[PDB]
Amino acid sequence: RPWVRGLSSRISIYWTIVKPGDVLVINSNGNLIAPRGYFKMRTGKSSIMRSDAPI
Amino acid sequence: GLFGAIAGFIENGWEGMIDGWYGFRHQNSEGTGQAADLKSTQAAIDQINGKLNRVIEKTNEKFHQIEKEFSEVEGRIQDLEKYVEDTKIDLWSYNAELLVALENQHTIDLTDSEMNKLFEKTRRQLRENAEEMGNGCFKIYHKCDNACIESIRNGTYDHDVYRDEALNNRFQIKG
Ligand SMILES: *[C@@H]1O[C@H](CO)[C@@H](O[C@@H]2O[C@H](CO)[C@@H](O[C@@H]3O[C@H](CO)[C@@H](O)[C@H](O)[C@@H]3O)[C@H](O)[C@H]2NC(C)=O)[C@H](O)[C@H]1NC(C)=O
Repeated sequence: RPWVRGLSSRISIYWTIVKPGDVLVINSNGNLIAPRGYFKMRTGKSSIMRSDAPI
Repeated sequence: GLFGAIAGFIENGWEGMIDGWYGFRHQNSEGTGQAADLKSTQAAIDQINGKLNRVIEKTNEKFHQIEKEFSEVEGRIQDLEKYVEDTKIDLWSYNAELLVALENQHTIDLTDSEMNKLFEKTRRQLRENAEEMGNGCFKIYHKCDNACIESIRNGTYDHDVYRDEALNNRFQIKG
């Protein structure tokens, strides 16, 4: 890959959610960039916006 | 002027009647004076502030939606995410650009109503007692004055009792 920040190689980010009462399974023989834990999943009423206006 | 009245046959503008939205002008012996009304002035404005409350300050609170501006050429989904949002704005606009057209035109035949429903009232509580001089203004046969005025200007008028000057100055005098 083109030279980026020195490095010419890179990583591919992926996601997986596990519903209560299910188990997660990771099985790699190389190149695994494993996770250190899970993020909490809320339902609420939030979003995100691209804006330069100041708060 | 769907009802006609305003800007119809009452083709004159009441300059600075500030004590309301309506009233009369008496030409009795006591000179003149443009008096202010209520059950018509509050009446119309009652409604205008009614259709309005409807319009103004109400619905719509939406949180997470689809994106609408785009940084790189994606195709298909892209196209679509646009065309969907575009179609929305587009519709919502025409709904708007007409909610006005309508509410607006009818806002009118609603004012030009209270008019053509007051002259049309005076011209009821009093029989041959007088007639709208030609058009616009009225014509009286009695020597009504400031006190006498609180008759029609209060619906307190007897076309029976206070009738004396009837046939007379009418079709009775020489001709
Ligand atoms: C495949 O080809 C590309 C380009 O032909 C190779 O990338 C180039 O790799 C060199 C180092 O191997 C990078 O050089 C450094 O560039 C910086 C930036 O100006 C400079 O400060 C350093 O002194 C040095 O010249 C170069 O930036 C990089 N170019 C790009 C755009 O990728 C790549 O390594 C080749 N891969 C293999 C295995 O041959």
